Amino acid sequence: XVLKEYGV
Amino acid sequence: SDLTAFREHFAKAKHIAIITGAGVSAESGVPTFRGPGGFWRKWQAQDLATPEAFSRDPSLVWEFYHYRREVMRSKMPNPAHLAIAECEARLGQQGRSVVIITQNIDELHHRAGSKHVYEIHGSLFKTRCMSCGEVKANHKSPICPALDGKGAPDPNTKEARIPVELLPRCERKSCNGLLRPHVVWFGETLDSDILTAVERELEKCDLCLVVGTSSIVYPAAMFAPQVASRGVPVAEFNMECTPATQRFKYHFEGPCGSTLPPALE
Ligand SMILES: [Zn+2]
Repeated sequence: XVLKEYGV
Repeated sequence: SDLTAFREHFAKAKHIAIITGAGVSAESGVPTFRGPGGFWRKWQAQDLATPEAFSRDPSLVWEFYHYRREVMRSKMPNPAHLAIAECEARLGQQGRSVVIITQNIDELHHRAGSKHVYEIHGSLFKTRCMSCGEVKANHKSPICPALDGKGAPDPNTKEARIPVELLPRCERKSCNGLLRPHVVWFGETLDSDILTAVERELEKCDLCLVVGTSSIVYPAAMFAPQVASRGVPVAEFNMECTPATQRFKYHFEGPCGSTLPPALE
């Protein structure tokens, strides 16, 4: 699932 | 980039998707708590908006989320929010869809009368139960008694250090689980069900608006490539400059509340 803000 | 060019597309468009970022909530005066000087006490959102923070100090995080639930009582939708809502309504009557896909959690779109909305980061006014997982709406002020008059933003303010049992609990009595905000923290993933839906909506759409953020950055960057690869026009309305030479197709620089309402009339 998609890390919110891709992580950074 | 031209307004008339945009309006000609707008006239013909049957399925419009509007992606909204922080800029539009900022124009209503809702603080982001990120970057330059947006501090709540000693901390920023980066620090408090995480699973770890909540696990470590659920009082402190709930003070943060309580303060933010209460500041919304005085912040109202700006004209961008309303222009969008009134557009959705007007177009709907004509059999023309308008969906909002928002990163914002303040429900300002809902408050302006938008109906077809996807809150991809959740909402300040929903709780999730840490035991049974139940998601429920919550606009109560204060959310629980223990937090009444708490959450003060001064670096001084003494921590409320509320016992976990007195923080918001799950009203289904067999459960009594600790509630958390139904929001997407840093280090968490998005809802696959919501993205699947959004994917379907962006595949339908024949005009896409980005408002208060840009296509190049999260979250628009997930989805704009899809719509753009179909030849669908993308119109940005935000406050960022465009290089002298490399003019963006439909980029309407300036605050959403000014730029958007004449675009959508
Ligand atoms: Zn529960």
